[PDB]
Amino acid sequence: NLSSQAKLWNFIYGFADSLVLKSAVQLDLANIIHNHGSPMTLSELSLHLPSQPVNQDALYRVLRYLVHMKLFTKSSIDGELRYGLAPPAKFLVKGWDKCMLGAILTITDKDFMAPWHYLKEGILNDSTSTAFEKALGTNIWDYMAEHPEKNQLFNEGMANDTRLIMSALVKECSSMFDGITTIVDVGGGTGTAVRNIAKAFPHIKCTVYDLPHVIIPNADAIMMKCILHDWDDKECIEILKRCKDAVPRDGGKVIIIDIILDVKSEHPYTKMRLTLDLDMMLNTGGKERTEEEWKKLIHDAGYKGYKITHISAVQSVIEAYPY
Amino acid sequence: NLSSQAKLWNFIYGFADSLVLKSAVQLDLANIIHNHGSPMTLSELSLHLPSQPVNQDALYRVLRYLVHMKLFTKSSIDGELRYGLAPPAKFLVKGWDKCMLGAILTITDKDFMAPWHYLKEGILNDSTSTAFEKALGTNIWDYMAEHPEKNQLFNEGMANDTRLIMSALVKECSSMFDGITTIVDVGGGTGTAVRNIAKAFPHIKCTVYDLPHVIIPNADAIMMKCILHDWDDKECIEILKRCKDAVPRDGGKVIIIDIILDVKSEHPYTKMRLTLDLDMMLNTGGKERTEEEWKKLIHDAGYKGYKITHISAVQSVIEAYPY
Ligand SMILES: [K+]
Repeated sequence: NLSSQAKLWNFIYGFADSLVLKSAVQLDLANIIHNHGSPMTLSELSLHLPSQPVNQDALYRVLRYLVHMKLFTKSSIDGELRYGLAPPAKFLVKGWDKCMLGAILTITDKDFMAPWHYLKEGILNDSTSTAFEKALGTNIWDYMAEHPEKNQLFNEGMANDTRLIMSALVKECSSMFDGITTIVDVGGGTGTAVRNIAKAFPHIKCTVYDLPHVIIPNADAIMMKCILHDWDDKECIEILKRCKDAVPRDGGKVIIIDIILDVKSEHPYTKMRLTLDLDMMLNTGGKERTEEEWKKLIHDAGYKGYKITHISAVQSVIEAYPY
Repeated sequence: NLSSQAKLWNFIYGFADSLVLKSAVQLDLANIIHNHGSPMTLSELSLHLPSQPVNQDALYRVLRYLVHMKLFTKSSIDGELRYGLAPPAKFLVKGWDKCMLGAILTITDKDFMAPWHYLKEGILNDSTSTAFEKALGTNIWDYMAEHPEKNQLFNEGMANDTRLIMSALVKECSSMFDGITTIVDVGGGTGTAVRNIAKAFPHIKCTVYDLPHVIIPNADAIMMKCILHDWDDKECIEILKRCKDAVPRDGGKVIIIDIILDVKSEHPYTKMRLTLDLDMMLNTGGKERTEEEWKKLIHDAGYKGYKITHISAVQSVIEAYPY
């Protein structure tokens, strides 16, 4: 009756998955194999590696792990053992929008895992520093500046997540813009994000309004893409109150894009949605809300109701109705 | 069709499981709740914590994660939200042989996870240092000396694993000693381990023989408990050849206790067995062998055959037959 003990053992070693995968991305194993067009032997794979000579044995023991994770395949072809890609590894190949290689390099950076070791000090009072600041002795801004590459990759990461979010929005939720002729994108900075809407719906005038902050505009609809999960309840309701007055009684609305935590859910992203919240707490200081918490914010903002639409992304869409 | 992408996302964040669990052990959440005898509210649990005041919100968000991991329970009792222990958390309670709290504190120590960030340099040649030495700038011996507590816990850990191994051995595999009247425990140091055999089978004379090493004896059977996974093939076969000559043609045998890697296995410990091998490679420099590799060692030692017995432990038992 030891499946119980095994769950826990596997939870203890959950980091081994992260870090084996990290090495596979670092060594770019999946691309190399796909770019090869045919499954590669140990020595063939070895010779494609950045530096030489390679420790075949270490490479073999890591492959065995990747293969057991079911990300890579091991197959006997002729008298040779050849390694291919199991289906999940398509996200380990370059040259398509869902490539996760950057995400991986970022998330599994030793320094970016570091703050997760201060979960206990997050809970016990010592302090006002973020777990990040406690583990690295600087704030992220500073950190990113002193690590411009990590920063560049990180920005490209965020830019790419916005394309994917925006794209699922216009494609999956286009009906949400029916009747709309103007939209204000709050926190849309440059306007790259809203531009997806202007492009898909040329009949809609898209305005960006960033909020002053320390280091309104009228429309049929207001949009907030991943804004609110940064603001606490006070700010969220105020902004949500400004938005009410900015959109028309007759049909106006606010479209919110953010994670909806639902722990009682069997959706595959449930776990990751939870993880993003602890990550929020460790780094930014925001949180991800449950539907009940969204309900209450909206209710406390004087709104009539809301409708949640699920999309092919971590985040969800909340159409919040002011009148 | 995104279960594929979710596996990978969950693999990326596999470390979050390790580190949330780490905080739960650090805060000793499970014991406290069990010692309370009844499920506790946030504030009740908070007041039992080492230092004060506690960040209720951080504690709540970590609990939610633990509860989603199905280690803890969340239940509404009266008008209060109360947290209990899901079955896997029994291993998070003190006072029984299978308590895993020490294991957890050890394995999830930031410094002991550190070497897993050097998997890529394990593969690429720079160097002769262990991943451990590369991440901490010292060897373990030194390290342990400068961290006597971590060392004490670690030793107690190894001592406890030997009790459990030995105990499963005499209880599950007692028939393996039938007919045996003498046994030599190679690498049994003090003799604590073999003493389990002397105690269970008083009719057996138990000798310890440690091997000289830098910083034989005759018996019906020889025993090697977790010796061989440290020696490479050369040494393994030599030792296995000495053992042949030390035990009788008529029934003599060598009993090996060590992990048998079997990647094509649905046994719950398969993953962890793999993980222990990468851990070996990162720290000690040994490896864990597949049955085929054991077969070949034994075959190359001139043995007739072997029999594998599975026991309730990570390791397995190989009776290797010399004649
Ligand atoms: K780490």
